[PDB]
Amino acid sequence: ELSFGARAELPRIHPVASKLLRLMQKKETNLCLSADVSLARELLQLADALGPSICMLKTHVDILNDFTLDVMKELITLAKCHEFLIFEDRKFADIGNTVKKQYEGGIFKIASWADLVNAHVVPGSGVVKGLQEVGLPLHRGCLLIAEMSSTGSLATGDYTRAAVRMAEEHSEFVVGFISGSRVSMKPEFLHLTPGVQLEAGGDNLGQQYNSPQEVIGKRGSDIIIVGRGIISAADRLEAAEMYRKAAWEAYLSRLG
Amino acid sequence: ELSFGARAELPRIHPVASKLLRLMQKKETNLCLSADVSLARELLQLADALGPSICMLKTHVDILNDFTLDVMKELITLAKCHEFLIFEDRKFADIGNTVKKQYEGGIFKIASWADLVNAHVVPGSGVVKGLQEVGLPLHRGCLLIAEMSSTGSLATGDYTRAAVRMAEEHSEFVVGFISGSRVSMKPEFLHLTPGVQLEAGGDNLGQQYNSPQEVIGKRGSDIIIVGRGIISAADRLEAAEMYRKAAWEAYLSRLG
Ligand SMILES: NC(=S)c1cc(=O)[nH]c(=O)n1[C@@H]1O[C@H](COP(=O)(O)O)[C@@H](O)[C@H]1O
Ligand SMILES: NC(=S)c1cc(=O)[nH]c(=O)n1[C@@H]1O[C@H](COP(=O)(O)O)[C@@H](O)[C@H]1O
Ligand code: PRO
Ligand code: PRO
Repeated sequence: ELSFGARAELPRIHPVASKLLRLMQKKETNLCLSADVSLARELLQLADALGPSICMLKTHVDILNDFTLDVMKELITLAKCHEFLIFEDRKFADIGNTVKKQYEGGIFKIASWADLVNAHVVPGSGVVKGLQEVGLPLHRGCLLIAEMSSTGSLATGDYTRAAVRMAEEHSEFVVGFISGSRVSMKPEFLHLTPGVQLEAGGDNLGQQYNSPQEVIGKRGSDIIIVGRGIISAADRLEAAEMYRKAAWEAYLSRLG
Repeated sequence: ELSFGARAELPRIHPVASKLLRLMQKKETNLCLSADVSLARELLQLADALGPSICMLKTHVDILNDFTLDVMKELITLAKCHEFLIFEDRKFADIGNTVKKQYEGGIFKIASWADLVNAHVVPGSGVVKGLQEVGLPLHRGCLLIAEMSSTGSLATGDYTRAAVRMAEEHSEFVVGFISGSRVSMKPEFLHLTPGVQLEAGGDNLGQQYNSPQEVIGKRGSDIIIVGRGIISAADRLEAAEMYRKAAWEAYLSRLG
């Protein structure tokens, strides 16, 4: 097993994965903030204050009540200042012809500001081929949803294996996974894991939580994605630091 | 097998399904236009001209370059005038807590104007439970994606069976499926089938086409969803009429 800094230099590394792995190693963070907020001001205040603690900020542009492209300009300024990537959690999930238009166009112009997006693999590889027609010219990357954290997830067994094959066959654009565990044996791929809290439990709508130690240390993932464990806390900076230190130490201990 | 008009009266029918089945029978149309356009003016001009020919207009609000809620007000006026439902093809596809916010909120306020939305079943039943917390109070309906038209689709076998079970267990909100065929034996559920053209073929990004006769007549679906077969034609009204007559006669012949 290689450090994040060494993985950043692998021959087959994607440039977006390399940038991410280098800033993870530099900043000692493998935390992705899930900024599930409805106000641009709260999104930007979280990005500014927590930027030093995170490798990545995951957005849901479609729940911002006051989305504009200027908000995303201000977010990019903070991402460059504090050195983190922007990941729009769009879950592209249809035929290639449709997702190509959804990625480039409409009011959000996601490809113009998102370093990373994700896709469900259920439509077959056309979902990746369509996105890559927009994303490759713009030097973007994509994550494939290989496993899900929620009760009754169908992203298991042969579905997960199909996601891994699709990623490994589209390595010029696919840089990793949303997963609960290491699913690819190839170190060039990032594993990002949502469904993470320090305390045991879940929510009222099928979310299930595992700890940073469990998902980074035992399950071999690279990055934790944390929403409410941070966002609902009073001091979101302290909460982000607790999650960062948990995920980072779990990574160091596994690396040995 | 019951006519659309008789299915509209079934004891367990959802009110949105009943409204749809009644206007299908009244207008002799089982055609859903896939209005995959980037200009509000083109969306509204298609909705006005093709409204009499369609039971439903399927939107992708996120590819409209000039989306506003006023555009959706104008679309509702046309839907009421010409009697068709509005189906936003949002493909909700995450944990219940997230999709609840995506359905109600952000710039699109989808629940405020969409009679129908759809969801992928990959997250497990929490995707339906989250959407229904917004959709049930607003008397809306949902379609579950049980099969997909594209090459390499993973919506097969046990995945399709899980979608059918999830629909049948959430009948207060789920009114049917996106599928290639009849997948539920319960006549209260609608089957809507995309990947439809009069001519054989596909696209360059994994879309595959079957004819209205094949999917309504042989595969037992209720409604065809047609995009480019209409949208790319010079005379979109004539094209819509050809697809309407094809789907309607296939339905009549199967009913006997
Ligand atoms: N789309 C992805 S990254 C995803 C996949 C998954 O399996 N489980 C997921 O919780 N997520 C997302 O991660 C976030 C988890 O938030 P929280 O439960 O920590 O508050 C949320 O935005 C959800 O949409
Ligand atoms: N999301 C759904 S309804 C879907 C599921 C599926 O399996 N195949 C799909 O083509 N669709 C959608 O139907 C439309 C087909 O357009 P066309 O190929 O007729 O031009 C398009 O908007 C696509 O996103
Ligand atoms: O010097 C560095 O940071 C990188 C890490 C692995 C080797 N070179
Ligand atoms: O009269 C009608 O239109 C409906 C159709 C089935 C029975 N009643």
